Amino acid sequence: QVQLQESGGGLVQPGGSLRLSCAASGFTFSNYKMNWVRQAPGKGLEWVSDISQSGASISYTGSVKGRFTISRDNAKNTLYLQMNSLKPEDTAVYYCARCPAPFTRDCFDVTSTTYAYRGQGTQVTVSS
Amino acid sequence: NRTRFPFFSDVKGDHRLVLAAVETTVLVLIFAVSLLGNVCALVLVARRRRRGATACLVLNLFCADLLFISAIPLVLAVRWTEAWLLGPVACHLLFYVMTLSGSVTILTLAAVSLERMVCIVHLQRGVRGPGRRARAVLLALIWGYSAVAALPLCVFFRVVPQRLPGADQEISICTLIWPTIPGEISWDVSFVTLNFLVPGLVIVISYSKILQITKASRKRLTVSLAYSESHQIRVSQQDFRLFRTLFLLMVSFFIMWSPIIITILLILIQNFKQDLVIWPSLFFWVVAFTFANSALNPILYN
Amino acid sequence: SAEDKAAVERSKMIEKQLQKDKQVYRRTLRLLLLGADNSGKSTIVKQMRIYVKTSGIFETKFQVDKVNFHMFDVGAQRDERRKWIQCFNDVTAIIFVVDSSDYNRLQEALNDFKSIWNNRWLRTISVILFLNKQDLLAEKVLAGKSKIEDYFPEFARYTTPEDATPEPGEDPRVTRAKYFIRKEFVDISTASGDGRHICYPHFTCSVDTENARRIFNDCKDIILQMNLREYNLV
Amino acid sequence: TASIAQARKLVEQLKMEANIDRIKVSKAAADLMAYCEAHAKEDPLLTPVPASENPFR
Amino acid sequence: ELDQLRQEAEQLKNQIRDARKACADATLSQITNNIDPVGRIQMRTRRTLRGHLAKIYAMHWGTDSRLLVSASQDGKLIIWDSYTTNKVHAIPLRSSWVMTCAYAPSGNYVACGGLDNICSIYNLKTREGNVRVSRELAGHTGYLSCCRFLDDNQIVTSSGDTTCALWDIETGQQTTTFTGHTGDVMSLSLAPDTRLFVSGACDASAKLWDVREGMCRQTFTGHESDINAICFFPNGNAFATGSDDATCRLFDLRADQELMTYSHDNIICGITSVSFSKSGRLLLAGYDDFNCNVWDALKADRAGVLAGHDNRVSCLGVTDDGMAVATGSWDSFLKIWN
Ligand SMILES: CC/C=C\C/C=C\C/C=C/C/C=C/C/C=C\C/C=C\CCC(=O)O
Repeated sequence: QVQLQESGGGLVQPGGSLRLSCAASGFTFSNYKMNWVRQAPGKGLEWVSDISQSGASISYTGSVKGRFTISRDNAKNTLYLQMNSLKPEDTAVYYCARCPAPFTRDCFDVTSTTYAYRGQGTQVTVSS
Repeated sequence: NRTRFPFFSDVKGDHRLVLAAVETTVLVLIFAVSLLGNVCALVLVARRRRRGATACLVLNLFCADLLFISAIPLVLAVRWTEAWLLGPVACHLLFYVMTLSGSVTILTLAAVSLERMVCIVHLQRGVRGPGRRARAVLLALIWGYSAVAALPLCVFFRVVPQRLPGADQEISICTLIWPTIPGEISWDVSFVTLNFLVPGLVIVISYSKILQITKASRKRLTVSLAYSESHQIRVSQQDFRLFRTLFLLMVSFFIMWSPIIITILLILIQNFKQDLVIWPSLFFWVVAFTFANSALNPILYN
Repeated sequence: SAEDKAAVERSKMIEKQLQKDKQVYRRTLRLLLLGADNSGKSTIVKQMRIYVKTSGIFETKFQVDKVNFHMFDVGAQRDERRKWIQCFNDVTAIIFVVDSSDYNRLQEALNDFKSIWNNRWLRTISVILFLNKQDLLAEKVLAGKSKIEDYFPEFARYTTPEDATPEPGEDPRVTRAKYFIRKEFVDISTASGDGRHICYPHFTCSVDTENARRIFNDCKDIILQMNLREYNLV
Repeated sequence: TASIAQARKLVEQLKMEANIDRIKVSKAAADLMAYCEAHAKEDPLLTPVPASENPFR
Repeated sequence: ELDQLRQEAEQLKNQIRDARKACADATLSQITNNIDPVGRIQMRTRRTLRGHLAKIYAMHWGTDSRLLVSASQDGKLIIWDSYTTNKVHAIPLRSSWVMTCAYAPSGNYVACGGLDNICSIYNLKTREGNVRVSRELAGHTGYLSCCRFLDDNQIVTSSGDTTCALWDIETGQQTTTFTGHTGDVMSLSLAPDTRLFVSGACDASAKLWDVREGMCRQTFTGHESDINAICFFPNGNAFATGSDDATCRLFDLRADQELMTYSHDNIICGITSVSFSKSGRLLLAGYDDFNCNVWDALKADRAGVLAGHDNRVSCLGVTDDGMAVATGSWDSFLKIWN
């Protein structure tokens, strides 16, 4: 049973900081490439960042570079995101996503049509 | 009355067995490597189920190589004995087989090259390549012309008694006796020109044209598609392997089939003006060198 | 006997017909068209075309200088595309259409291009890239209300190359933006690796006439490279 | 209420699938071994046939 | 409320898990550890069938064990005699993206489908002797993945729109629709008595369906990626699944849980097709590394290899008398092993 459980989230004032974490179960964690996606009020699913099989390659989107950081922990099967200098445009719901097949280097996973290997999400609010 | 040139026939004394051993080692190595390479090449190219015309043209090349390479043991036996004891059947068949195989090899290389260039041109133009009928016609023309123009070397070789310099014993020699000299000169010039120069010219033209097209299509990207300066240096990175191979395939032709041709012309001068001096050892070494094509080709074209 | 010979005769007739159809199959060029909602692949179809509900796929046919092209466009499917794409691994080329004037969905297109370039069953297939709607991009850049470096900060320090060959009379700002946007795709086309397939980028508008000729030339180059790798010259 | 509809459907499906009869693994293993042993000599890929009984050879 | 429903679902899943845990008093491997191995199993090609121009996506044997049907992405469907390698029929299609085949148990009809979302039915025995389209079944909204006849008048289909359907041919409209999956449905298999069937559906789950009344009875999990193939054990009380994570598994319908796993450390590629043997002692699977493996179904050991293809193996089948095995791949050739 492929299960992905997110934790973190909450409300902060602008300029604050947060740490999100995801715990995985039901597969061999170290064989897969991992992603972070998010959805905003009135928007669709957008891609935030991704990390590779071991952590040697990392990638971000143009609007978060210098503020967000991603990391793995393969002994505990956990994925982490550190969020600094939060702006009001970051209020959303965040999901953790897994690639379809192992040992590959392509992805097909922002689909609204109920992608199967994804968690329920967590709420991040940046307002004052 | 002039002494006639002894093809393959020379007499040595004290050092006979050592030179025999060296020549035998060279010829055995040539025979072994040629047989192995050509049989592996036939096994590989026969296996394919999705094929082209080049497949069977290359098959023709390999079969010509194998027919060529089968004349080693007779010449080896003649070199051991120093005397033409094999008989008239050999003295009419050996040189005919050799010349037939050589001419077929050269013409097949030319036809393969022209096919490659024209097929590039037509597959650009959105049509089909060669059909079976034209291919059968081409193979029939190759083997018919080869078997016709190589004719005099079958009925103009004779076994005659000849004088060995420095001895009073006469030995049988397999040699060439022309009925008249002008016909000899005409055949020699024709067979030199229509089996060496025309295929060489065709090969050079074809491979040069392919190089020109490839370079133009490479520059088109950086002129109109407008990549960059540092992007095309990341996409090519391999073009050298092309610009080398074509070049190689158009120079080895002139290094392997040129030394024999020169030899032939010298003989005519010997048969015209006695002032030239040549040796049968030269002839045997030139032939043992031209026997390297049947081991070189299975590598370049595969 | 009296039956087996009839069976042999029937099989011979079938073989005759198959040998007739092989010639037509091996002489036409097949193309796959991909795009998105805001792109204009429909107007590309509607321009080069004249030259059952719940249907899964549409086809169009055209012919340039006596060569025949079949172009396929997917119709009624779902979002997930990782299963029915595998059956397009034998086509001559993939025509990928992008809307170049929106700045908000260019990263999504870049991710699509990355996924198509690096797939296992699509590694030998070349892409022809159409960056559509030039006039909207030129107007938006001349407006001066939306900044590209709100989405791509590297545009802050980019400067147009000293060896470039621009169009006759274009405002340099438009040239700088165009060159940057094309660079974004050719990077993922050179950093990918390998080196067997190639990408051919063009800039096209909403009213144009020359796209069939461009497809013709690019397919010629693809075929020549294939013929250069089929005759063991590499 | 589409999400609530999906949740209600899932809950009803779980309640329906929660009440069935289950036997232990040993019985299933025994049945599999017995079936495989009873038909062992009728398998032409495990006990190849003579050339006179083979139509593809 | 949403939260209460989620909590209740979690509690129900916990109860199901514990109930299944109470039943695992042993394992298949501790019991069958005194059976002699089958030994080395060796096979060779008796026939090679040529004539398709492109990839091959499907095949299916007739019930007499002599004739078979195959489909290619050229746009053709060929019916072969396999004792002599003669061609009996060659039918051209209206759409060339075909992905499935089936052969009626009476011998009178064939069916096909693909990316046009339509299921086409061809009559082979007409008064003139011509094959012409008898029916076109329409109503799905995604490509057709598989289809299997029940009799001359009923058929069952699975599509990439997450449903399955039961069709009545003469009238032309569905009679029952089976819903519950979340992703595409990839493979489909019928029971010997044709009262039940199983489906494997690209979300790492398999389901058991009741044809007449129309509900999902049981749901099986245990894989970690998509499921590509499925079939029934000859007994009728078990089935085998092959995934994209390089593993095959064996499931039982009366214990209601996983029973066996077949994988190896050198194998890191997916599985395309799966089938059983007449007695059920061998399991055959085709891979993306171009060859097939033959496994011992009661001890999980590799006992043979079939290796003659030069591209991805895409289909696999065994006759109803147990004499031959057919394989087809993306290189356009079909081979018959014995
Ligand atoms: C077409 C290429 C030319 C020759 C064939 C190439 C290699 C085969 C060589 C075989 C060895 C002997 C060949 C011919 C033998 C004798 C010819 C020598 C002289 C006759 C002509 C003359 O005396 O002017």
